[PDB]
Amino acid sequence: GIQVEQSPPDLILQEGANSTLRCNFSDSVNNLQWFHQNPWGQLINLFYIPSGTKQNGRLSATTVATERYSLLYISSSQTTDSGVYFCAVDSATSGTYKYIFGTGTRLKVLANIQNPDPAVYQLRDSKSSDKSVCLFTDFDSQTNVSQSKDSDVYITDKCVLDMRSMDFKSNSAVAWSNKSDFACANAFNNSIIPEDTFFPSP
Amino acid sequence: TGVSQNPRHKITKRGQNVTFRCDPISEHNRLYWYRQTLGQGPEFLTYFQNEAQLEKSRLLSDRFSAERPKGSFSTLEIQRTEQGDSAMYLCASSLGGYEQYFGPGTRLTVTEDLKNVFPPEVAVFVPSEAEISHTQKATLVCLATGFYPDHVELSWWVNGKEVHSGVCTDPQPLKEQPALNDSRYALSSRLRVSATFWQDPRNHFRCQVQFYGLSENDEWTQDRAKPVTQIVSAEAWGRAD
Repeated sequence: GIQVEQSPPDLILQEGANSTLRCNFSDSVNNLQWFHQNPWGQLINLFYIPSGTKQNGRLSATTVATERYSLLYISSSQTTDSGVYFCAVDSATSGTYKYIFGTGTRLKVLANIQNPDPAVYQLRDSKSSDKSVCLFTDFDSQTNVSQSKDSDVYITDKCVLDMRSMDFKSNSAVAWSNKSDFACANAFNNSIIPEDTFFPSP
Repeated sequence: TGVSQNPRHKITKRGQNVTFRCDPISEHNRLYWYRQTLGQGPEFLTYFQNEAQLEKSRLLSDRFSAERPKGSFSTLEIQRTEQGDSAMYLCASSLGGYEQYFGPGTRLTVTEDLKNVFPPEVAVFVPSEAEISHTQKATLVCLATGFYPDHVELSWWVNGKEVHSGVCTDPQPLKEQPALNDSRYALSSRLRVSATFWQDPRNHFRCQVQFYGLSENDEWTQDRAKPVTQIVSAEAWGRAD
């Protein structure tokens, strides 16, 4: 009987932006919780909030029981906020208080890159000179890295690292292959990358 | 949270029984089990008030058997496991029916055959001279390949100390053969340091991959080494060359 509708299903934010996530539910509830499931799939509780308001650092929430909705407010978003946010409610028509979870809002927070320097580099294995990977790095956070159409070429998604002491962040993705034919000039061909991406000669 | 679960990871062959355990917060009267499959919200399995099982999902069969014999810890047994049972199994407790506190989960992979289980091969790739020249920074890449199941934890160690600054790891492993059942997996991570730090022969860099595999009491009749839980590492020393 009880249904839960979350909106928006997908959210893309630039680091520092605020946003509001919404959970609509179909009938009176006794219990409501908001959770964060990080990219690793770990489920953490943010708020128990069947009614009223709650504050927790950059996150806050409000549930308007009479209008059957809850809002989760994210202030000054950080890259670590990325993941899936779930709302769960029970029914006021059982007494068991099992939770029914929404289908979630998927949040991607894009790092602020001060001065992108998109480039593709070749890196050799520490042990042997035979093996290498191609590293696409220092691209701006809006860049999308595509999978290869070649089944013997493996390309990872992008991730951001933070060199905390230098006040510096950078994005990267890796491509590799078992093929002796494999070239870094060709590796990320399925991706749409900046026209001024640096491809060193040596 | 105060809620414990064991084991954190479990690999099993299809057609067998497996048992997981939850130890809820002391004094909590209510206990819940949920299942969460890849890229989805948790789904309710069963509920106890004290020792009594008072709600169970209709979607699930007799082969799921939960107990809470002393109104404290609970076990969830899945009989006759199938590959579709691969999921995170989450336990939660509440004092008396209000806020639910969740445990850290048991991640179950059900495989077709234990001969599909392999630990990772791990390699470190050393920084590009061109990167060093262009950016004054140096990125090391760790690549863990050929492992199954996907139950791994990667960490970086600089001079014998775990580092978090300057690191990022793929949030999910990729499939090496995505149209193949029980495909093995690959995972990459980057560690970025200053060029000066990499160029120093006194500095040591290690990528560590903890693999969760077969247990001591798992049978193993294959010719190759038993793919038990183990750490596999790769490492490099800095150098000015």
